[PDB]
Amino acid sequence: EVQLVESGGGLVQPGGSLRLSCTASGFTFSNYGFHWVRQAPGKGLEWVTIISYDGITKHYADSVKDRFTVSRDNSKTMVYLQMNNLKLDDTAVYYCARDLGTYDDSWGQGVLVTV
Amino acid sequence: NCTFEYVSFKNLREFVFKNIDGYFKIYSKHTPINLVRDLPQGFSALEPLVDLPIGINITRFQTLLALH
Amino acid sequence: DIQMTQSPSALSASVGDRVTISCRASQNIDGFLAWYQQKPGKAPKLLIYAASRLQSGIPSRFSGSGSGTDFTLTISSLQPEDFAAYYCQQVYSAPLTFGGGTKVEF
Amino acid sequence: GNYNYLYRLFRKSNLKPFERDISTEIYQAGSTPCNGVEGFNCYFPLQSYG
Repeated sequence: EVQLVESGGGLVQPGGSLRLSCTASGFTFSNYGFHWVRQAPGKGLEWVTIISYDGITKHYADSVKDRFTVSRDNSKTMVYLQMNNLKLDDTAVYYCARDLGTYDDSWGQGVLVTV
Repeated sequence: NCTFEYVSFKNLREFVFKNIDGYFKIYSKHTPINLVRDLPQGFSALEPLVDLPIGINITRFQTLLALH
Repeated sequence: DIQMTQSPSALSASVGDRVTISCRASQNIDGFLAWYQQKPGKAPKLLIYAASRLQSGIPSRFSGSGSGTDFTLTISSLQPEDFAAYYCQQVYSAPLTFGGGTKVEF
Repeated sequence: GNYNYLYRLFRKSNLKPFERDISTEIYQAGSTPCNGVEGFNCYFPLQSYG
């Protein structure tokens, strides 16, 4: 089974720095690429960023571009979504999903982020 | 990890081992011998029991002998 | 980038009633769409990956249809578990956009 | 890219028909021995298909 858990989400002041953690267990974390998604209340989902399996190559959404950074550690089997210059609009429940859009896709339970 | 599983001197059993196009062929015949010291001279033809598509090249073989 | 919206409004069909949602891409994403099912307070579950082929661990009733821009999902019979907000994401581009969503209610 | 698919970029000899090579040993293209580690003129045999 593939298990994904999220942590590091809490109420933050506007303009604060908040960093999330994407737990990985039951699969080879290093082999698979990882994506980050957020769900705003009473809205559709919004993909935030993507990191490659090695972590060398990363892309970001237009809204969070130059504000949100994504990092990962292969040894720790965790993907970190650093968030900076946070706004009231940014408030969402952040879901970390691995291999989005494919058979391999799995979805984490998520941790609420409030600003 | 086993591709094939099989659930089922006075004896001589003869085997021909060959690997061709990733297929291993075993020809098995079962003929009783009379002389204990060595097989008496005779002519036999071995009929293939089964063909296995192992694909692995074989460069060496070894035997297994039960010890009391 | 590509933008994903769901055309149908919230449908309050009862249990055992067939329902069909439509997802439309802004520009051609070929067969790169992923249908999801998110229960409130729950992780989204990917119903169908790409088109036609159902995802493993998803009930047979859910179906994947639609080529090119147009994509469609049909549920043969409704159930209490089925009611949720469904969302579709383009996978063709490097940035990913998610569907607006359609609420399913009893 | 899909790391799920890899092709054998470098092999010492051409494979015979219906023969499978799954070996991951480092390819000694260079005269110098690879020694089981990455080095100049030494490349991993499998090149992940992009």
